[PDB]
Amino acid sequence: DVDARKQAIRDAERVKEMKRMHKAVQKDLPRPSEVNETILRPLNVEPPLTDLQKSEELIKKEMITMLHYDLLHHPYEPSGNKKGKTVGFGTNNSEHITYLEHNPYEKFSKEELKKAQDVLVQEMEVVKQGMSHGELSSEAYNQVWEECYSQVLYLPGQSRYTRANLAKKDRIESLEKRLEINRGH
Amino acid sequence: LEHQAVRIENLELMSQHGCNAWKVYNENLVHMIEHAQKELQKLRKHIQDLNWQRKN
Amino acid sequence: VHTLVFRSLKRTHDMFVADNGKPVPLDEESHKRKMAIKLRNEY
Amino acid sequence: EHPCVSPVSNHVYERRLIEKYIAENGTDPINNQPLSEEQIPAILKALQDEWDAVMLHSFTLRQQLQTTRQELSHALYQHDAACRVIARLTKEVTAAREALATL
Amino acid sequence: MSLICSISNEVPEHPCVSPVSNHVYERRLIEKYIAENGTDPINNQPLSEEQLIDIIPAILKALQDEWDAVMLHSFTLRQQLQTTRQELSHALYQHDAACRVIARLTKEVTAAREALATL
Amino acid sequence: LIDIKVAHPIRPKPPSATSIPAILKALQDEWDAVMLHSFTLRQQLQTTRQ
Repeated sequence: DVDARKQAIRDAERVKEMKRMHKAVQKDLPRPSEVNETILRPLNVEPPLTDLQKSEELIKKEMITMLHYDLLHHPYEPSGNKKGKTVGFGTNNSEHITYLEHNPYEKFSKEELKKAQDVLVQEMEVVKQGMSHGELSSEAYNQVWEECYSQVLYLPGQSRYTRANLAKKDRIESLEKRLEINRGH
Repeated sequence: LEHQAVRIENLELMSQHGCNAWKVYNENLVHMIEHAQKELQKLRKHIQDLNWQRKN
Repeated sequence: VHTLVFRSLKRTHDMFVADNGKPVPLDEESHKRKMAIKLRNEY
Repeated sequence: EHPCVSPVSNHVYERRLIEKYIAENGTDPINNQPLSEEQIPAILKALQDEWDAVMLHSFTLRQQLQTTRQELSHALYQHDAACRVIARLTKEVTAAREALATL
Repeated sequence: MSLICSISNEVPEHPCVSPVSNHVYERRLIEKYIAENGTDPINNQPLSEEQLIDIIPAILKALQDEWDAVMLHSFTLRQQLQTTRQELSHALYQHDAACRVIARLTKEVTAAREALATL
Repeated sequence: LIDIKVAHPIRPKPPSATSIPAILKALQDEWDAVMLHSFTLRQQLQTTRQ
């Protein structure tokens, strides 16, 4: 007789479980169907890393394990491949599990995430003033981002993203590849 | 590519609804023909009524 | 300051290099709204 | 059959029926205003509607893009701060380790 | 004077002004918008049509190129919408990672503080 | 002039061919057909004179 109430409790904990799951999963945002493993840099990088640059490698390795955790638990499709033809969903989840087995994702609690977020906001307040770049308007941000968007171009041989002003023939060759991608679709 | 996107979007509607809409439109042509034949039969009768006035 | 925005784009875009072979699929919500508008023009 | 339109409801009628209704009611059957007893292009429209739907699509996409971009914009300035905390904490954990290394 | 319709972001042929937003709309677009939405585009307040106060082949080649010109902008707006979504998904991903690294380090700081307290 | 507000049952002719490049292709052909039609009226009227 009590058990009907107990079932309500059990499902309420499943809501709490989803709160533990990542914000991108909770908002069901796009997740990449494969993970660029090359993004990780060796610690053996010869100019001595500032802790800032070390921080990027910590974020990178953590995010990859989170992605593999998401590729195990919550793999992503935009629209269902089914409708055109029954494309087989042959993602090798075992590979991402194998990485997780070598690189154990810590199941942080809601408390730890909250505590870390509070510490972040205190630093974010100080760094916003301390960098002193102010606040742009969103309209100004549109101009800056579209400047960034039009500048930025992918060079396949470098395997890295670049600004066209920084990057001629390879820039043209990537336009060839960009157009080729459009031809394929 | 976007021209193909807009095209494929159009085909989705056209498959389901276009079948019915073709049937409704083809009916409308019959209705134009029915009105035309009625006016024709009115007119042909009136001409032959006139001919009977001519002949008498 | 402008380089900081680019640095955000650069970091993001590297991850998608693995993904990059796939299409540019339509946003479902606007596509459905437009199709509703389109059908309303069909009727 | 007969060519007549109510100029106030802008609707198409057969003269037998509308004169019958006006004689009894004195009024229009579709909006009940008074009325007196005596009273390529398909392609171009479609192509206009092609333009029309794309503009409504364009606004909707603009609205959706700008909505996401606003949230994104705040995160960017905060993103640099995020790396700084881990950098600071890596130094603090080092300092705590060296105090532990002492003994 | 010249005007811009607030749906098209282009010059209206036949304009009408919503008093719910003080701004100019191209009537055939906004009525069709109101048919699905029922609301003012600028701010999603409720709106109705009556409130809207009213105010060879070289040509077709030119028209085709301008038609294509819209489609240039169409892919661009779609791709920028995807890119901003792809940025947002990544930026939250790194933020959530940043929380988890700082949680890992907060655990490190907690353990180290307790270990120093042990002394 | 007395206004009418009756809705249109008017229907594409056919939709299966149509796309934005194909509409403009078909519209040009119809445009040429109209100009042929109008010039035929000129020809017809000129003929009825004789």
